[PDB]
Amino acid sequence: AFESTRPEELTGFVGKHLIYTYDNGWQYEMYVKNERTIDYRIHSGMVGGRWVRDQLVHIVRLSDDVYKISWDEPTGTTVSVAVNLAERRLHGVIFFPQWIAQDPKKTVCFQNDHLDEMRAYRDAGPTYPKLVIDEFATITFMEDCGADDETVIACAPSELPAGYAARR
Amino acid sequence: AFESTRPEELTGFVGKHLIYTYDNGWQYEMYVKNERTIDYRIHSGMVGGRWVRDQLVHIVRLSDDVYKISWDEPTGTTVSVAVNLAERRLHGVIFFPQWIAQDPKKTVCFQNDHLDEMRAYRDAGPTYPKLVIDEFATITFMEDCGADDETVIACAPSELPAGYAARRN
Repeated sequence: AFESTRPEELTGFVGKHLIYTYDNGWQYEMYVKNERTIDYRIHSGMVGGRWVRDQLVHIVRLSDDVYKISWDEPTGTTVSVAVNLAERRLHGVIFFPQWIAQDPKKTVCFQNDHLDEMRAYRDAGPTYPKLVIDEFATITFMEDCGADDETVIACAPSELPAGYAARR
Repeated sequence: AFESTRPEELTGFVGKHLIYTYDNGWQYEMYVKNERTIDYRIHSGMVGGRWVRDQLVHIVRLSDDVYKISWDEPTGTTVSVAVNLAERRLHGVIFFPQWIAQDPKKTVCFQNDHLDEMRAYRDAGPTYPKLVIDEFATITFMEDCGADDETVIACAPSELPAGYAARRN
């Protein structure tokens, strides 16, 4: 299932830590913690406040500058993000189950402490139709944190020093 | 909902007609019929024989050479493909509902005439866990057909001329 994960091709991407704003104004943050894991933190928008550690992902190199990260969430949401490092442009597609569209705050938590809850909501549904969000984003801040730094994304967006998400 | 669709960014991509084989051996064919539509045709693998016309998609430029196409299916499957035109490689992530993993032939049809059926199977489930296929592919044949050519994908894969899907460039 992770056959396509090729660490040797990902050395320019693993370790990246990006803050970005989608064209709809939602502000997101992702840390590429290793070849198969991300942490992420949502700052604003429909699910602002939600954050997630140790999400297993599929990370591939598309070109020298472009990388893709795709994953399935315990809520039922599926995601594929691409990043163009050179252009500092991200694109995401997010397929939300209908239950999230109807009541998105249900997912606004530190997910890792609410896994059973998320699975229950997922299982109760409804699932369909999906709310599909497909948007470009500007990468406003990007840094290289190296792999397996557990401090990059370790608290809620409300617990960060002033101006954190507004940098660059 | 199609705000990300930017025709000026897609002029090198619209009209492309690709035949490709995933690293697991499954052979797929896609036609980028316009800025928001594909037709596709599966030749082999878990759902070989399936074909689809007029699938609404989100097509975006990632670079000069790399484009992305993403979409939701009436089966519950969600898809995102990226094509690297220069390297003649494709990458797909496909998130199949569990019901498809268990009985994939249920989806082998001209889907456009079986929308209610696909949605029924989708609604009955199971949905979870998803069977996630994340795989590279080699693009074996690529040509420019221009937009809105209704003849490119207009029959089942069984009805094509003998070596059609094996042609290369």
